[PDB]
Amino acid sequence: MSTLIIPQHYLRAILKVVSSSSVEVCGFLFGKENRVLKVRFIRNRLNSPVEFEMDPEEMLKALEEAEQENLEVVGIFHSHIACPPIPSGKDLEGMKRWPVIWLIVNEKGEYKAWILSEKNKISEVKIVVE
Amino acid sequence: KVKVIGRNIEMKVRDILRAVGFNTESAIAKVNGKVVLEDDEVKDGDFVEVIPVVSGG
Ligand SMILES: [Zn+2]
Repeated sequence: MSTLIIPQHYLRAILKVVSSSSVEVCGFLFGKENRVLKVRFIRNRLNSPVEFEMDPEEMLKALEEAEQENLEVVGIFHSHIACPPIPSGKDLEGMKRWPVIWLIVNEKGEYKAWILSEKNKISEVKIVVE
Repeated sequence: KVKVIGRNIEMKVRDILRAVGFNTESAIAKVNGKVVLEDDEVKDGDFVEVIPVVSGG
C-alpha cells in the first residue's frame, strides 16, 4: 500500500494508552484496503519495555472475530519507549511474516507508518488522520 | 493442506510447523478450524492453518 487512513479517535486512544504504559503496546488495525475501521489491542506476553510478542490466544481470537465481520488486517501497531517511531531490525522480521502496514508510536505522541515490499525493503507510508 | 496466514500462502503438529518454518513458540496452529497443541496427532486429510505470532520491538 501507499497511505494509511486511520480515524482520529482511534489514533488518539492508542497514543493515550501508550503514554502511560511502562511496556510496549501492540495490536491490530482491521478494515478495508488501507482504511482502519476497527482496532484491537493485544496483550504483550513479554511484558517488556523493549520488545513485544502477541499473546497467541488473544491474537487468534481477534483475527477470527475480524473474519466474521468481513474485515481484513490493514496493519499492525506497536510502541517504542523513549526512541523515535522508526522500524528496528526486530521489526523487520515480524514485517516479513505479517507484510501489512506497521504503525509505530511512542510515549511522546510521535507516530509513523511503514511497509515492507516484496524486495524486503522498508518505505515510509503517509498517514491521513480521518 | 498447509496455509500460513499473514503472507497467506497455501505425524504431529510440531513437525508440520517446523516443515513450514516455525516452532511452537513462534506460531499457533489450528486443524480443521480447531486449535491444536504441538504433539497433537495430525491426520491425512485434515486442513491446517499456521498463524505466525506477531513480534518485534
Ligand atoms: Zn519497533
